[PDB]
Order: sequence, then structure tokens, then C-alpha cells
Amino acid sequence: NSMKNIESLFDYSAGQFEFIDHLLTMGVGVHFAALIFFLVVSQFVAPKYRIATALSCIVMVSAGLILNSQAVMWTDAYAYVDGSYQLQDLTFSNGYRYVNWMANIPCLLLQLLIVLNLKGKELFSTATWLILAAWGMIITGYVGQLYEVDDIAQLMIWGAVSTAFFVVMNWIVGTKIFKNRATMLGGTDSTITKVFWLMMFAWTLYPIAYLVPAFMNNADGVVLRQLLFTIADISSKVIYGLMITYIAIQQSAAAGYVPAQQALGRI
Ligand SMILES: *C/C=C(C)/C=C/C=C(C)/C=C/C1=C(C)CCCC1(C)C
Ligand SMILES: CCCCCCCC/C=C\CCCCCCCC(=O)O
Ligand SMILES: [Cl-]
Ligand SMILES: [Cl-]
Repeated sequence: NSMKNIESLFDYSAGQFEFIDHLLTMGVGVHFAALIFFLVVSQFVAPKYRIATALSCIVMVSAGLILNSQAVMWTDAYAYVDGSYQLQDLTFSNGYRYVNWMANIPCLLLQLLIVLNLKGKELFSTATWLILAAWGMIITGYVGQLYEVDDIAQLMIWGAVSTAFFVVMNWIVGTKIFKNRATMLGGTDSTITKVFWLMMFAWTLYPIAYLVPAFMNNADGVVLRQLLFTIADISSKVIYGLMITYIAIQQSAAAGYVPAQQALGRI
């Protein structure tokens, strides 16, 4: 897949190359720092919601590992030769992110369903439809990106199909959020709508990143895409995870769980 991606087409200045390495490395640190926070804080979440914080830990590690791997793959792929970072071998590709999404997107959605107070059959069926829609979106996008170098029209049609799945997934998310807001405790009925908007914003960055080959096919475009994934990853995983956990603790306290109450009170 490395020859199928635009990164393989260029030599990089030291500035471009190092900035990309630094973005990815910084992303690793952010996710792992957040992982410690979610871990320590899970003790203050009621059993009914605790799986949500646990899912944030799994997401932080999954994301951090993939970012770590991307950083090593990048440094393995290029060597500074004759004044520029030049491709030495086929080690780098964005495909690994997509594969990872097959696991992370379902986790991110499930945590949302949990704090929404869905349970039993509704939880199971909603999770099923959502993950199918997510998988449809990710798989079609993965295929489309295989054509970013030699067939832009194909990247676009796979993108369109993928976008249909995204739109339908968003409809399910939005509908469940807006219809279940009233069940939310401790003022979280307000907070949860912000979570919806945050997802719409952050998730929308990925398709933009996906289209960079069509509109900025050059080395600075490669930098821009990595920058966009970095903003998106932190918003969709970390900020989103902190909001989910806040909602979970807040609901836990309102429901009578003492450790949550002590926690909010100690701060
Ligand atoms: C933690 C990672 C997340 C939240 C990834 C989200 C990815 C998307 C919403 C991807 C969407 C895409 C489209 C809607 C069309 C182009 C192909 C994709 C898969 C990038
Ligand atoms: C919401 C999460 C925020 C993510 C923070 C990302 C940190 C970097 C932000 C801006 C730095 C831009 C400077 C780019 C200089 C380009 C160097 C080059 O390519 O030659
Ligand atoms: Cl409980
Ligand atoms: Cl990921």
C-alpha cells in the first residue's frame, strides 16, 4: 500500500519530515497521558457506567499504539540523503489507521450508548446497526484510499459511498441522543448535545483529510493531512473521552454513587 499513497511520491525537507514525526510523537504522549487519567478516574464511576471509562482507556492505547507505529514506520521509510529525506523502503502507509478504526469507532460509539442510559435490547440493536454502518464506512474508505495516487475519480466514488454510510451513522447517533436526553441526570442532558456537535465537527475532519490528494497533492499536502488527523484524533478520542467521563461521573453522583460524589466534591 505504500506505493498507493501520495507520501511515497515525494522527498521531504528536514522541516517537513521532522514536523510530521513530532506530530505523531506528540499524539502518542497525549493519548498515553490521557490513559492514566481515565484509569485513575474509573474508580469514581458507578458500575452502570464504568464500561464507558474503560472504553476510553482501550481507545487511548489503541490510538497511541497506532500513532507510535506510524512514527516508527515513517522514520524507517526515509533517510536523509543528499539534502532531503528520500524514500528508502515501503514501510509507510495510512492504511493502518483505517484498520484501527474498525476497532476504535465501535468503542467510541459504545461509550456514548452507555452514558445515554440505553440498555438491554435497545443497546444491543443500536450498537449493531451503528457498527455495521461504521464498518461500511471504514471499509469503503479504505478501498478508496488505495487509489489516491493513480485514480482520483475512484477515490472520490468510494468516498461518496463511504459518506452515505457516515451520514446514516450520524443520523442514528443524533436521533438516539436527542430522543434520550431527557433520561440524563445531573444536568448532563445539556452536556450530551455538545458531545453530538463535537462528533460532527471532529469526525468530519477525516473525509477532509481523505480528500487532500485531490486538492493538494504535494509534500505540504502530506503535512496538512497529518495535521488534520492530529486535530481530529485528539478531538474525537481525547476531548470526546473526557466529556464522556465527565458525563459518566456526573450521572454517577446524581444516582447516589458515593465515590463519584466525593470525587466531584473534592474538586
Ligand atoms: C478515532 C477515529 C475516528 C473517530 C475516525 C473517524 C473516521 C471517519 C469519520 C472517516 C470517514 C470517512 C468518510 C466519511 C469518507 C472518506 C473515507 C473516510 C473513512 C475517511
Ligand atoms: C485540537 C488539537 C490541537 C493540535 C495541535 C497541533 C500542534 C501544531 C500546530 C500548529 C503548528 C503549525 C506550524 C507548521 C510549520 C510548518 C513547518 C514546515 O512544514 O516546514
Ligand atoms: Cl450503577
Ligand atoms: Cl485510531
